[PDB]
Amino acid sequence: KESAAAKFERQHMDSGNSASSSSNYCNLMMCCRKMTQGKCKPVNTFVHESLADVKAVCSQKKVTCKDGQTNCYQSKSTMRITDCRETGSSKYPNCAYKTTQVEKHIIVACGGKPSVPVHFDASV
Amino acid sequence: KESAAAKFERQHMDSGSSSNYCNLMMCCRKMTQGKCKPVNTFVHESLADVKAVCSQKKVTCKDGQTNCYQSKSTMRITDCRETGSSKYPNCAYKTTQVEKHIIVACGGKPSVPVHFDASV
Repeated sequence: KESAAAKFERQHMDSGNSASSSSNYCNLMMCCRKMTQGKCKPVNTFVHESLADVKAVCSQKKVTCKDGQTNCYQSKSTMRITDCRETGSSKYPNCAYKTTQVEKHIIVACGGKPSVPVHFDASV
Repeated sequence: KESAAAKFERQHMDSGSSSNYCNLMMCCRKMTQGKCKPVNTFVHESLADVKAVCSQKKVTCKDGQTNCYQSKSTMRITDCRETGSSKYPNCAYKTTQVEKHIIVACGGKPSVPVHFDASV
């Protein structure tokens, strides 16, 4: 049972986050996308291109995954992505991340039928 | 079960700013599950300052209860309101940052904020 006091803090308190969206993007997104539950996911990449363009990567340059598997593909062009990396002061449940925006080629593993992205491998 | 494709979308896709704050925070703080919460307010002062309000100006709550207190000074808050085109599960909010007095209900022992009544 969530106590009234705990409920109040969850619904109405935001003292920790900086008012700059440029800086708090990862903190908020990592939390919204459930990657801070139980443990703070160390690193994560978000892609800002269209879903169609990311799915199109599955029929582009074939490359070997970092884990030795062979269903990885590299994007023909760079894509706008955001790197979220856990900071030194991060400590679950207080997960903290540094947000970094860059434009790189991405490598994703594809699977299923039709073949779609199922794993983000890397950015080059 | 979440499919592999759905998992990729949840963990890595964000197709297409501070005006996006409410959309993300409301999601993060789990207030967009089951239905979209129409309105919500986030306080950006330290927890210690908000708790202190419980021993400041005593007022009547909007619902008629009498355990409400108002902050002696303004506080930085963010107002979140469903936009004209919000519709669960696709909740959408308008972010508005302002400085206003807050009114909260206090309860429990020690007496702490347990409900956000309004801002003025």
